[PDB]
Amino acid sequence: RSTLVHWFRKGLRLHDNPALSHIFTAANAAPGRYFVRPIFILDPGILDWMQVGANRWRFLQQTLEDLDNQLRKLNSRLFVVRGKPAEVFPRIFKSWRVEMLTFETDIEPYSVTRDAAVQKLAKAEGVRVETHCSHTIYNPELVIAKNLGKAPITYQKFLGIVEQLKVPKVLGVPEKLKNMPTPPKDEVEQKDSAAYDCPTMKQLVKRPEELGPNKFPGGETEALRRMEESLKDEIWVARFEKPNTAPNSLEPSTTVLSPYLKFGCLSARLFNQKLKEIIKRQPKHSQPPVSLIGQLMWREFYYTVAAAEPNFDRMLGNVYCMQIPWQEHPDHLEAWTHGRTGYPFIDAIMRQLRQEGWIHHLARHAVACFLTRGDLWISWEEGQRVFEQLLLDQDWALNAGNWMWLSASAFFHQYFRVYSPVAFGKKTDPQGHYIRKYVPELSKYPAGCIYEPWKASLVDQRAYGCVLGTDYPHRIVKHEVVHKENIKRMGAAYKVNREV
Ligand SMILES: Cc1cc2nc3c(=O)[nH]c(=O)nc-3n(C[C@H](O)[C@H](O)[C@H](O)COP(=O)(O)OP(=O)(O)OC[C@H]3O[C@@H](n4cnc5c(N)ncnc54)[C@H](O)[C@@H]3O)c2cc1C
Repeated sequence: RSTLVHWFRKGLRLHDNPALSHIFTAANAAPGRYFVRPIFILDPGILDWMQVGANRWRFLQQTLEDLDNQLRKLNSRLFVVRGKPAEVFPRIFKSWRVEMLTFETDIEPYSVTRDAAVQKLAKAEGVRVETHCSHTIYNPELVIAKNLGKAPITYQKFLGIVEQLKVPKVLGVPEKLKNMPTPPKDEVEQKDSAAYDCPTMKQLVKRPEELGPNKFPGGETEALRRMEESLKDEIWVARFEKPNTAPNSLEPSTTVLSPYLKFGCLSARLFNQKLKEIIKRQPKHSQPPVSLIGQLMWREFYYTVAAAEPNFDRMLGNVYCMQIPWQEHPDHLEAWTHGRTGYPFIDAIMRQLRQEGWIHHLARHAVACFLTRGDLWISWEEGQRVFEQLLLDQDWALNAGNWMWLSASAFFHQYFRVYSPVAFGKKTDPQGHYIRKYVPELSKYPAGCIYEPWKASLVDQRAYGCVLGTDYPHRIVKHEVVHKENIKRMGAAYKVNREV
């Protein structure tokens, strides 16, 4: 008796999972011949390549637990194997007598490298590998091919290409396993009945004092519930315009499906279908790029450019990226990182990020503009790294793609348009309710100066119980001065990149 193995990495769902469904149908179409091991490998190597904050660890813990629970309802279970794939797979290929290995493809460089080696090993041991592109709606390889070898670098061109592509068929959940016994304990399982159990919170989250509120629980089950909840107002869905949603509403102004789509607890292809059904029902609706389908296409767009550039997350050796002289300033980077810049709007956002792990799209605009071309002149690679740690929806391609945009390094080139850290939030939150929440030490400043507390006289600062320089920092820079200087810096950079 040989085993069929589905390998989870992303695609942490049961629904719309061709690679997992295939394993399950195979076992039921040939009962008595196959054991079924759906695994997730706790890979220590990813930590040398990416940073993970406490809140995102918790999300994953919650995801794996839900995935295990959902697998049990199909007479299976999640096997969480600790260890490196390069050492894990030779062992289990033998100990398990693995006939077939399936998994969802991924375009990230670490994934590509790791997957190539696993496929070299699988080819040696005579293991059949079947891969599926289901993490995105479109296959970046096919998009690039259709565009004659190059990723479209504008959204409109990208849209014109995928319009001509076949939308894939969205699968349901696999059928339950018919008459399958529990796989026999292997070398590891016999010395430890729990060697493959889902990790506890204690095991994954080493810094639990950094956990913020539990608002967006992980797992395919919460993902589908949140999707259904977001689709209940079909008018809000059909008339969604992303630029008109607020960054600083106390309640999220968008769906906050990003963490779910990032881990694949929600199939983007299912989400897209559910959106097409509402658009069809609602004749007055928005169109890309501002619509919600448009939002999913921004995801697809950035996955496609990133599939073409292994260096997508850095400035050097990145085909798309303007080379800019970003300066090193540790102290300003620390202040930004910890929301101690002295600009209440920026600080409020960066504290919401660190506490909760999600901030609105245009709040990320604000704080990223400030770090890079706006104000501090600090490389976008540094904002990407802080974002990588803190974001529940951390996504190699989406994080890099949007930082290059916000920094006018690629895709976006109108660097003369600069967000004001004082003015930008006022449009949607003139009372500063968002600042009061996330910068509580300013909670007693009236609207007139809560965005600019340095316009309050010292006497009033003592009356509101927050003296700048003691209870809340002074501005680490003066926006009105640095942003003008930075525009000239950006113009010089653009000139140099144009002549090379
Ligand atoms: C500096 C910066 C960094 C970012 N880093 C990430 C990141 O690491 N991971 C991430 O998922 N998004 C990232 N984004 C894009 C965007 O901010 C988030 O996708 C969005 O805030 C998620 O909230 P939502 O799910 O309510 O979005 P909605 O507006 O509800 O959109 C639904 C989905 O569409 C996709 N989407 C929406 N906007 C974008 C966009 N601009 N680019 C790409 N896909 C988009 C996401 O999958 C999102 O879940 C970043 C943007 C900026 C400016």
